[PDB]
Amino acid sequence: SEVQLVESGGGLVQPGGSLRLSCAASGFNFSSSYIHWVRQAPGKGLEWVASISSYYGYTSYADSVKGRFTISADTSKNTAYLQMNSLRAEDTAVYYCARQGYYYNSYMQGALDYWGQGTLVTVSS
Amino acid sequence: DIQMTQSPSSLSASVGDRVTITCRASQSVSSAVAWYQQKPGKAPKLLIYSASSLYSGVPSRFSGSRSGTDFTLTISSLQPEDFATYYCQQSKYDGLITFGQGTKVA
Amino acid sequence: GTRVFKKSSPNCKLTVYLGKRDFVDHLDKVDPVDGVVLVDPDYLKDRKVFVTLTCAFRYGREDLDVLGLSFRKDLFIATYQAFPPMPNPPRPPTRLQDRLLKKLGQHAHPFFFTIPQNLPCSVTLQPGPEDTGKACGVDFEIRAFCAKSIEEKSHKRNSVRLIIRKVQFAPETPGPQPSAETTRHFLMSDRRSLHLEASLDKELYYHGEPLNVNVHVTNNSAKTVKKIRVSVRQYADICLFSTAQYKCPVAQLEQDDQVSPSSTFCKVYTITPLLSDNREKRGLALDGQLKHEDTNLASSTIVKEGANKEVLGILVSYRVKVKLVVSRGGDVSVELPFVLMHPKDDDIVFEDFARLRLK
Repeated sequence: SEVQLVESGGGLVQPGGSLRLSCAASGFNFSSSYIHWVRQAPGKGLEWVASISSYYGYTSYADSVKGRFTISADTSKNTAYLQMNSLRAEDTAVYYCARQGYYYNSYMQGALDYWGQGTLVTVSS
Repeated sequence: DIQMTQSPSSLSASVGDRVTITCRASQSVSSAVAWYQQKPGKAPKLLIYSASSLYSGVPSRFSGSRSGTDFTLTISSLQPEDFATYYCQQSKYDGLITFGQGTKVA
Repeated sequence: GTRVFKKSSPNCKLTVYLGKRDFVDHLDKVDPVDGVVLVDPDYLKDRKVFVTLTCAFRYGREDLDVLGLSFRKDLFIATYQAFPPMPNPPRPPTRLQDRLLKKLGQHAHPFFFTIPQNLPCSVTLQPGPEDTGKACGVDFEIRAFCAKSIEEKSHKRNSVRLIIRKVQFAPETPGPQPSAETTRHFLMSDRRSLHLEASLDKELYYHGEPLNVNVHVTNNSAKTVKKIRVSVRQYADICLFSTAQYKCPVAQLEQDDQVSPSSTFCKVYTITPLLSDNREKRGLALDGQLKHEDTNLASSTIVKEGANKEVLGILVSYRVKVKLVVSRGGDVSVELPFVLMHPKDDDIVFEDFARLRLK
């Protein structure tokens, strides 16, 4: 078995709208690993967005998205959602779902072992 | 948040050359960095973690080294697989992550 | 900034770090063990750094001999392993373990434990000198040792062993006042009697918290009380392969009041059951070895359920007993049961695991 991290749900929304990004996970228990959403503007370097841990319920967000994004983990469906509100032009990036690795030969600390396929979220009129 | 800087943001070496990329930290980071290699239009793959430890699926040619507050990546021999953009990431805390601007290794 | 406790094996090749030496039980959950074990050379790399937790009943000897000590009875045991790390951990490493893994190199591996709440609280007893008894207790031990397998010959030289205390806490429930009344009739009283009343303000008290006992007395007989007495004597029972009913009066106070016939008197008295007042073996029960002062009187054991407590460690119960020293003819007494319980960025500072003391 392999951890097939996959995400879906992104679409098109004019600024100030809302959308719910979904990240379906498999092959590992959701509780034991963090989940980070990392976005990437077209032709720009990656940028962190937010993170959640199901077991501890400890959420954190980036500064630019401090009160605009909401990240929630639903262990029943083995998925973690990112509900976004008040979208604006700069959020036209592609968004990833990433899971921290815990051990390969050491304790890689925030290495984001597995990345999803990425969902495009266009914000335009 | 922590400000993390990469330099230079553009390079060019031929197949079989040796390449260096430096990422600098504005605050004390306890060797808690990792480098990602992003092929054009793909999910950024992991390259190395803990600033010196290798990872599966990556040839032993990559070898980072922590020389203080700064950080650096080395490539013993450049190959066609190495045409990508490389991202340095700081992970001092648990839930907080930050990436560099990345370097375009043509 | 925050404190961290570490203990090193005599062979310093292996060491253990912990966030707190004492763990609190909330009667429905126990805070987990959040340690990390470090080995600089990986110890030849053909060994696995097991870290075992055991909760075992004791009786007889601490000398490692066989007479009586054969009753080393592991009531719980777990065998978390660190290197290799096994597939996925039981919940993500806590922030304390992360900062520990930051301050240390890649040669540090976390380990996580959880203790079911049915297990006994860490208590030990020392008989009076020499009251025909033996040392006994329920200690929690962490043994981080590096070996090729679990059943390998563990030995002290290369295995670090440290002791954890599982204290108990319960909420200050506003229960009814634990009243305790008695009426004593006398053979020569011609229907007269000595009345007496008592009641604690609260039903549950924390360590070091003073106890307030109500008193009410009205005299109808021709006998005057010379003085009264207050005591908080401890009831400890060794319910496993023994019948020793220790009865040491851990704290007592004397106060001389008098009440003549046809006189009524009510008052309130303050008592403080405290270990450090009498740091003597005295045949009483402790929450930890009395060699160090970070211990107090043993917390009263809640029976709970799950086949009661006969094989699940020793029980301790407290109660305030007051009595009247009437002039000539009686020693009328009272008992008021209750329960006692434990009351409940910057870099890291490495406190040592040595349990400080005065000696």
